[PDB]
Amino acid sequence: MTVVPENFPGLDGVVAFTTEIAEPDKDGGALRYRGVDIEDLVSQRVTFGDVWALLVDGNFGSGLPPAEPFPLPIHSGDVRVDVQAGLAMLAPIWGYAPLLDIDDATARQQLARASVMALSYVAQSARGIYQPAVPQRIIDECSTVTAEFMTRWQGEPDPRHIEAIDAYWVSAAEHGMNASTFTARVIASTGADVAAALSGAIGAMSGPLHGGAPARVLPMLDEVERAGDARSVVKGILDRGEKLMGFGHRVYRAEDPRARVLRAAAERLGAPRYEVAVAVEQAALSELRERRPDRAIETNVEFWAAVVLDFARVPANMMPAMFTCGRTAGWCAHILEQKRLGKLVRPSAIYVGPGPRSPESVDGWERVLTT
Amino acid sequence: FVPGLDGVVAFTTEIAEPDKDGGALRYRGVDIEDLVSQRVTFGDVWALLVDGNFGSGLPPAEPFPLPIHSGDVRVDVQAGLAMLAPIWGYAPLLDIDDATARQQLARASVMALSYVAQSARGIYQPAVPQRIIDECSTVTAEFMTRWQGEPDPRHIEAIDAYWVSAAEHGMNASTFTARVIASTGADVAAALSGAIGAMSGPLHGGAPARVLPMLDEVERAGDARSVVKGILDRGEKLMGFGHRVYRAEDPRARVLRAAAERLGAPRYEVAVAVEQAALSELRERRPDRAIETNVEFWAAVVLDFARVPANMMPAMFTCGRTAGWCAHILEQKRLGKLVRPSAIYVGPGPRSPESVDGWERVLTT
Repeated sequence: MTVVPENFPGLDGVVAFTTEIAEPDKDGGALRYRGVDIEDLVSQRVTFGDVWALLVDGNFGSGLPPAEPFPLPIHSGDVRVDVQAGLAMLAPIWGYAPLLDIDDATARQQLARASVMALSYVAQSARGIYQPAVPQRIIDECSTVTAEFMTRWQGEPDPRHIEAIDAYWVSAAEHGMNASTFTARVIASTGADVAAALSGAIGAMSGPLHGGAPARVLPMLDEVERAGDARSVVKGILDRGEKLMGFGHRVYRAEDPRARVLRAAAERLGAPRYEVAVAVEQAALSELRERRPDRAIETNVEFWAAVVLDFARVPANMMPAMFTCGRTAGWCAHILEQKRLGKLVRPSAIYVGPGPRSPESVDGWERVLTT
Repeated sequence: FVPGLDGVVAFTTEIAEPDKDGGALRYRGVDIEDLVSQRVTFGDVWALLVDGNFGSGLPPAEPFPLPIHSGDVRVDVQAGLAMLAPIWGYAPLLDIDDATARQQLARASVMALSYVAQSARGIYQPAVPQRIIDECSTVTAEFMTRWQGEPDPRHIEAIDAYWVSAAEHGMNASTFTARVIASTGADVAAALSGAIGAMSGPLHGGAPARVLPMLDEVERAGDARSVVKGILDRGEKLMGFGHRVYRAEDPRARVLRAAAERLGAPRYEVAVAVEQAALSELRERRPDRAIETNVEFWAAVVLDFARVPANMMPAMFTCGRTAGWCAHILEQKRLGKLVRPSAIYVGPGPRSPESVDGWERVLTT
């Protein structure tokens, strides 16, 4: 009794795990997957299926396989809901046992099998029920998992658009301990099947406060494109008391490395929005830093994620699903690490509510009808 | 450093207090013994935990035939609840008010119970007509009528007593998962769906269906004392007994055992004999640690009394736990703080991609 807190809500700063998966070296200004810099993987054109194996296994040589033909069973109108409920439904039909009752090779195989199915579900969900499915023979001639995704969704995709997705998916594959990765590790720590953990991680990812979803910079980029001057549009947005999307406080020590590789991809692949995007980035950084010289302002990677995704004909409402597709690498790597660690994540809570009390001394007891 | 957040305090709740040292469980200060003794139905205990007071219990479920038929009752509700958001227009928690979130939690809760009853009834049987479900006066009787059509009134009191005892039990992994998702601002249907996922884990606690083979051995053997010896002699774990949770007896097992006797469960006497035989064995072979009966033992007897099969008991546990989940989700919204821990890198240092094992088997696009 008389339990009392002392200048203590949440787990901010509390270390819950140690990991060998990746290091978001924010003070050093670099992001590394198993010690491999994110800039060397994107610039040397390593496909997402191979980076998936690198994050999960710790080394190359066992990338993602082609997804088996499984037409999407859920058409809810929300791509997130379609993949969240769909992945949870894989366990009974595929005979997924709990994590406690399977070895590591089976869990790694079940994670790889579910990750490619999530990519297929997102491709089918975005194509919509108002379109006949892409034939399997056309999907089969694709050589990479990223090209398989674009073919299942678009049918005849531009190879430049496939190259753009590989740049984004790799750069968004894993970025430390967030709410969606924490949810995946907590569910997996109970010994549940890997399908339940990925399903719960998608639900946590849909939260607006999770962060990382591509920014709403397309309408602003539409104004500068036809108005001409980027400095006048950005200045007009701030002078009218509006918010600049895609720019704010710093995440890394300086420029975000994921933002540098996405901008480099937009230029290398010849994105029609690139020249306007650079002018908007230069004007936004200059105007925001000039107005508040004592505050750090950097370009969010969501700014260039929106440009790269829109270049690949990705609609704005589908961009959050594109983020979930890439994050399956980090979620799967963290689920396997939690399986080997083998300990339930269970925090505690201090009770500060009412003390012992009879039922009759509670508000609305007269409303209660006893059996 | 020790991983697992063991002992780390994450929140300060006013919902319920599992008094471990005192051996009591209270919902907003009200003992579960009084709620079960005075026959408070589950729909009212839901209101007590979520709102903090009686008055606005759970309403009858709207007609919504289950769209998911996966063969697992847990998967049917985990997927079913997540699909409620687009059809019902569930906005993110960040963009709705408190009274709307409370109604959204109450709406999805009675829908989760409706989904379990339909899933357990199975697709190979015609649905119970709505006019029969409309005859019930409590939510618990509504669940059994939609599931069994003509349920035994004693089985309704058994489920009603079990659901009250399992409604809330502090910061467990399933309740922690619901708060973590809700802290991101996601809709209440996604927080409940994720909580069911962490719920199906075997290392979460509450696996009552696993004790059934032991009770079946005693039925044909005749002497439970020698059967408990046989399980321990072969080296496998004894089901439903072991480590102490509260100071001594679990309050939920105390309530469930009393409910099994008063309602005249046919398998009560064998369960009491198995409980006596199992307690004396583990206390004799390991006399240096405190041994108590786990709640999953008497929870299985009570659930088996109400004709709940083995592959449905986990879904019955999520049904009652919706009260605790919704109460903590609503508390998490008012808190308005994103919960996330940190991790330390202990992996390899900066290296080139060509130095990684298997770079020869990678094709550059």
